[PDB]
Amino acid sequence: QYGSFCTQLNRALTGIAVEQDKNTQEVFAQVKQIYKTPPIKDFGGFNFS
Amino acid sequence: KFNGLTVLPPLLTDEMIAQYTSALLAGTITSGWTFGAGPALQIPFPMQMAYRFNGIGVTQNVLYENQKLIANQFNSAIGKIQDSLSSTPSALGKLQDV
Amino acid sequence: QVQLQESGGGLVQAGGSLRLSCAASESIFRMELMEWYHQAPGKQRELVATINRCGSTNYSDSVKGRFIISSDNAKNSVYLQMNSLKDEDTAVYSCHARTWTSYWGRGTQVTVSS
Amino acid sequence: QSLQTYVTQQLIRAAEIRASANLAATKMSECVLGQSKRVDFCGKGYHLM
Amino acid sequence: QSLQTYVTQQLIRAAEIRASANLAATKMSECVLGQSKRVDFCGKGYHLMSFPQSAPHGVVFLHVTYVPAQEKNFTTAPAICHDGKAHFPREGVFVSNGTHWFVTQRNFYEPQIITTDNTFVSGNCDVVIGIVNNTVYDPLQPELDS
Amino acid sequence: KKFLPFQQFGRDIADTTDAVRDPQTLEILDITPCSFGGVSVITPGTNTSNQVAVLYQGVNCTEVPVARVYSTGSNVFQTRAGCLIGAEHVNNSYECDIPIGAGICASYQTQSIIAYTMSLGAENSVAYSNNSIAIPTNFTISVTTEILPVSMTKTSVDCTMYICGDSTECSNLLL
Ligand SMILES: *[C@@H]1O[C@H](CO)[C@@H](O[C@@H]2O[C@H](CO)[C@@H](O)[C@H](O)[C@H]2NC(C)=O)[C@H](O)[C@H]1NC(C)=O
Ligand SMILES: *[C@@H]1O[C@H](CO)[C@@H](O[C@@H]2O[C@H](CO)[C@@H](O)[C@H](O)[C@H]2NC(C)=O)[C@H](O)[C@H]1NC(C)=O
Ligand SMILES: *[C@@H]1O[C@H](CO)[C@@H](O[C@@H]2O[C@H](CO)[C@@H](O)[C@H](O)[C@H]2NC(C)=O)[C@H](O)[C@H]1NC(C)=O
Ligand SMILES: *[C@@H]1O[C@H](CO)[C@@H](O)[C@H](O)[C@H]1NC(C)=O
Ligand SMILES: *[C@@H]1O[C@H](CO)[C@@H](O)[C@H](O)[C@H]1NC(C)=O
Ligand SMILES: *[C@@H]1O[C@H](CO)[C@@H](O)[C@H](O)[C@H]1NC(C)=O
Ligand SMILES: *[C@@H]1O[C@H](CO)[C@@H](O)[C@H](O)[C@H]1NC(C)=O
Ligand SMILES: *[C@@H]1O[C@H](CO)[C@@H](O)[C@H](O)[C@H]1NC(C)=O
Ligand SMILES: *[C@@H]1O[C@H](CO)[C@@H](O)[C@H](O)[C@H]1NC(C)=O
Ligand SMILES: *[C@@H]1O[C@H](CO)[C@@H](O)[C@H](O)[C@H]1NC(C)=O
Ligand SMILES: *[C@@H]1O[C@H](CO)[C@@H](O)[C@H](O)[C@H]1NC(C)=O
Repeated sequence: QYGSFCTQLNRALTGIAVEQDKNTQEVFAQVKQIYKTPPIKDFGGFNFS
Repeated sequence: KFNGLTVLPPLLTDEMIAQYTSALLAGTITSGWTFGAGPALQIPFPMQMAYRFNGIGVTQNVLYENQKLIANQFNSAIGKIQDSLSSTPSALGKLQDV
Repeated sequence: QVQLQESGGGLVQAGGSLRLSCAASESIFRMELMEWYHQAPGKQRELVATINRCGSTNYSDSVKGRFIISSDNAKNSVYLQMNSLKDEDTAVYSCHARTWTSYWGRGTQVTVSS
Repeated sequence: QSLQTYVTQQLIRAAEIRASANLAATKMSECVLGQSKRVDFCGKGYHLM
Repeated sequence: QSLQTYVTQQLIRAAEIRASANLAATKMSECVLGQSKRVDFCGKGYHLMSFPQSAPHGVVFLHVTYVPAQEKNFTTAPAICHDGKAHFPREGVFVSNGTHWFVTQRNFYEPQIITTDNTFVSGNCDVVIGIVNNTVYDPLQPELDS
Repeated sequence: KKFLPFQQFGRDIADTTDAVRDPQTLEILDITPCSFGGVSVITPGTNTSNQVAVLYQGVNCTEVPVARVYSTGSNVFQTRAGCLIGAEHVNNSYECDIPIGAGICASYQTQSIIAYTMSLGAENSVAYSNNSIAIPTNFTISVTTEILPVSMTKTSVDCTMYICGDSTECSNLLL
């Protein structure tokens, strides 16, 4: 008898849930390819281990 | 936890997050800033640094004559941040807050 | 329970008569599609005969004139009578159904002796 | 009424997190993929990488 | 109570739209009215210029960007030793097609003869690692001869 | 759990009886809810086809039969997200079309829906060295497009009309 409140609440929570994944994908999916460093680790003395 | 409350897994698993970070690190190391604009171009790292030096306003010969000192300072700073993170429990305040 | 079981396979000489009979627990009528698949050894699967919910019936080119697919609405099943059997008709026959998700059955290896 | 309060709180927190994520995305785009010139955006002092 | 819910939701949506509008205004100010060095702020690649166009309840952009085409491998040298002196490129890199050495800009291939015009002198050849020895041509002796 | 001799019930979460003690036999039994979960439907474009795949959230693929009939076990492939019904698992990996979760994605490919692990993108290795450089010998000018909302529809609603439309008594109760 109270209408359609459950629908609205589920809609809002679903929007939040989708926006979280959107944020993660936006902040990380910035490169179209996958690169790998060469096995040699000689960078003129610089060390990135 | 048992009255209609559920947690859904995130779309991106942590392993492939680490893969993204690895890819970005490899790109920055081996290609300078070229790969952000188009086809990745390789270029030696001791030659990539002087470009950043020029961007600040220091001629490259300054870097080319102090390479060992810069490398040692960089390594020491990396070690120091490694130690510092493993020392202060309150550094990760904001994520724990969330 | 196997939601769709097939029966009728076996060995037979060329030119004989046979009736593949696969039956399904669910109503054959809301299923909306009955079809038969047989795959020759060393060959890909191919369709034999299809019968939609409306009643439209289709047969493959090597199926016309001899094989007729039918479905009696007394015991829920679909019938497929083979006759004038020839040797390349030897294959593993399976009847396919799709209400809103693929279903498959096993067995009914027919061999044509020649 | 309790559910309504919780939903509103969650929405506001989601908006704040989205703002933080947008800032993080811009930081990733600029301070990492290239050499920025904006002072004190990447780090204290002149930024290198 | 239904009216209250509607009003609160509308307020939150309005705040989000306002944030989007502020970002759009900054884009208008920077990417269109001038040339911005921020990468990926005005479209992928190096930004050149942009044109705005109206759309219902919004704005659309048309960034014009510059990207590099096919490239070529090359053998590189940090510096050039001539007579115990260290010459460095005033702008660009030292490249070689296996045989001779040339100087060119970073983002477009254009070989040029190593001359005193494109380089300056600093230090000796005993510090810089990987410096190759070569003869830098001087564009004054030919005029001295005549 | 070891109830004390004077204890009857158990409430670790302080609003539901976790465990109780039978009066006939003093052994204690723990209470666990009957399990539940939402139902989500994977689907391509409606006019593309009619095949769909259902996903149950966070439930083992054992109680799903006794839970639109399931119609026995037919490709009941199980994932971390839950129970997935009506799609085959594929060893290949492509980009995502319908994100289902936990690195899994589904799309319609010519049994109509396939599910695969997330494919991150094309792999590439850089020919790195300490004395090799690359320089473009040509260029290409590209134009892209971005869209941003600016304003929402300007709306205002009356106060009394919605609440107590043309009623004096309702308005008097409102004030
Ligand atoms: C880069 O740094 C790491 C440590 O910061 C070096 O790893 C150390 O190597 C020495 C031997 O040379 C070991 O005794 C240490 O236990 C190592 N430390 C760690 C944390 O693993 C590494 O050798 C450095 N890279 C290079 C090329 O020297
Ligand atoms: C590398 O570049 C040098 C440019 O100095 C090329 O040498 C020239 O080659 C052309 C082509 O026959 C001749 O006409 C010029 O007289 C040459 N000049 C000099 C100074 O050698 C050389 O051929 C190039 N080599 C490769 C493999 O590309
Ligand atoms: C640079 O690339 C452009 C293409 O982006 C080349 O232009 C084409 O050149 C070919 C001849 O090789 C013509 O047949 C095409 O019609 C040209 N394209 C267009 C759109 O007209 C250009 O030749 C390249 N230049 C160099 C120096 O590499
Ligand atoms: C539906 O009708 C068919 C006749 O085609 C019959 O075989 C079947 O038992 C019936 N099923 C039910 C549930 O009435
Ligand atoms: C040509 O470029 C490739 C990179 O694809 C590199 O591996 C190769 O060593 C280069 N050739 C020479 C002669 O340096
Ligand atoms: C590059 O590395 C090789 C070994 O991998 C070494 O022999 C050479 O001296 C290095 N070049 C420079 C300029 O350091
Ligand atoms: C380069 O040429 C100079 C000229 O005398 C010589 O002294 C030197 O040994 C050569 N090699 C290097 C690596 O500088
Ligand atoms: C009630 O239960 C106890 C043990 O559970 C049993 O010994 C006793 O006989 C029961 N009472 C009756 C009237 O059966
Ligand atoms: C119908 O499907 C076709 C392709 O199967 C697609 O191009 C078209 O947009 C669809 N139309 C609608 C209204 O979905
Ligand atoms: C489902 O039950 C089986 C029964 O042993 C168990 O092995 C499996 O881990 C369970 N799956 C989940 C997701 O709990
Ligand atoms: C994928 O390949 C492995 C063998 O490497 C096999 O065991 C597995 O069944 C394959 N997956 C599918 C869905 O066929």
